[PDB]
Amino acid sequence: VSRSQQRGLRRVRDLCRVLQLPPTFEDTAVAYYQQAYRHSGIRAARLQKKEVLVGCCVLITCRQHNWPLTMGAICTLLYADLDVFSSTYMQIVKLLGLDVPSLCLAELVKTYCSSFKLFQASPSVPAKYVEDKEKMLSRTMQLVELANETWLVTGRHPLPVITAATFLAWQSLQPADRLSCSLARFCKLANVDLPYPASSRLQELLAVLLRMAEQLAWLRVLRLDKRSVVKHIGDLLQHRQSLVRSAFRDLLLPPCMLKSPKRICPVPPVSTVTGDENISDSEIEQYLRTPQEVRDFQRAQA
Amino acid sequence: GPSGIVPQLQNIVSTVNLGCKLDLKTIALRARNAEYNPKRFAAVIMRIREPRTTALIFSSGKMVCTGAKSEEQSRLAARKYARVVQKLGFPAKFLDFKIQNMVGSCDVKFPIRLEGLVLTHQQFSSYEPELFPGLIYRMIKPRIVLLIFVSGKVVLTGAKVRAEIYEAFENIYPILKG
DNA sequence: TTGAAGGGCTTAAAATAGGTGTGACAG
DNA sequence: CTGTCACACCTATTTTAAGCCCTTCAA
Ligand SMILES: [Mg+2]
Repeated sequence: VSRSQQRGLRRVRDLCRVLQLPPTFEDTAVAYYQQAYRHSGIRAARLQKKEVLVGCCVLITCRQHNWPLTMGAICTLLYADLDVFSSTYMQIVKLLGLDVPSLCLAELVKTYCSSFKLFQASPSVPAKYVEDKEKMLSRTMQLVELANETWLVTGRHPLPVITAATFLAWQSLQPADRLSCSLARFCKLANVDLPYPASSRLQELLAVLLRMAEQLAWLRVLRLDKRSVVKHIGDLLQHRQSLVRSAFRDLLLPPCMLKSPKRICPVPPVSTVTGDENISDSEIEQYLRTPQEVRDFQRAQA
Repeated sequence: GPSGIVPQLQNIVSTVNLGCKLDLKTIALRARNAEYNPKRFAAVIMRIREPRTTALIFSSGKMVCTGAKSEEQSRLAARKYARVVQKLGFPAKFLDFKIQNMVGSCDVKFPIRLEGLVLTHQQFSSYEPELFPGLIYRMIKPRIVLLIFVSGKVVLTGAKVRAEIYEAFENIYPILKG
């Protein structure tokens, strides 16, 4: 019956309709918001938390049905702070005692890759940049699965991985005419925002494909680089399972492990402290201002 | 069969009651190592060079000591802040000293499939890579929270005694290994 | 253009505490 | 229509982890 609860339930329904979700999703998300509101910790929360809670309840519903809604996308639609969304989501999952399924990368690849406006020519999309939607989706998914198998996805934001993989799939489908286009120019013509980590993900994925190329004698002899490896991506993906097992068999690790050279280990000092040693007057007096220091400070504040 | 890995203590949080009311303006004006911005935060921020630590001193006489690397260092530093406050003219006492929190860290030196760990140990695990790179593991015995990273680096926190950090690490090591 | 490098945030724990947001109570 | 009541939850302190995201600067 609460004015902020009524407003919240109405906002939950409006978010589901804006997102064009199946009809059953609305009811489930409304029930989660109601369940949340029964807890005193939620009832006494800031109106800003009650606003993002709308998004948490819809996201939980979408995660249970493998609907690939990202936390970033919800916060953009709700004009909400991601950090407030983060703390509210973690709280409500813990409070409702839920085992929320992880984001479905396979379904995100389909939805996100289809938003890239590269399927029809236009003044900003020339003929040689136009690609088949099915060929695009299939190769992007294979490159996302490769990134996941070669430790590039664990602990990272998942969307920039798909941005890097979509760009590489697009270039490898017509390498002669698409290697002059950078990641930034590609996102701009496809009309998609460029995620900040996407350039790092691209360089990691190119280095992984270069290590795989070392497992094939006829590719190893070509002394490939991050530019020349692109025309052989089709060939490498054809044998991705075999090439990955061969690369691990002969060091393939998460990028944060290989390597951290700038590290200091001699900073810790040996400790012989008991906590019971005498504390002399001279040891303490050094932390006190002198009568002159006090006067000079007082005059400067007057 | 121990791991042969000993977690390193990184930070100790302790509290003590100086048992008397304090004028924070007087402490800020007469100490050298005091930082006081009441419009920003209601307590004095005090620092000593040895043991290298920071104290939060409240007008109620209560104090929080942070940054020590051993429970002994935390006690010695807490006694030094109490002695600074006494020399400033207050009848400060050293009452109810208590270690409140301990943070440990170590490395198992092999990668961890966090996406797999969150499935096999779901009832203790939380892993949301859109929000944080590490898996949050809430162990019940001992009651310790561990942050587990893809690198094999582990952060242990919430301990009241050193043994709880060591116990939690010996418990998690076979889970991570197999 | 495109990177590196450095600062400051996210997550976990824990105490300290005033001021004030927030909603359901009594009166 | 106020007072009480019981929560939230901002500012801040420490410390590790790895990622993000921004400004800043270099050939
Ligand atoms: Mg906290």
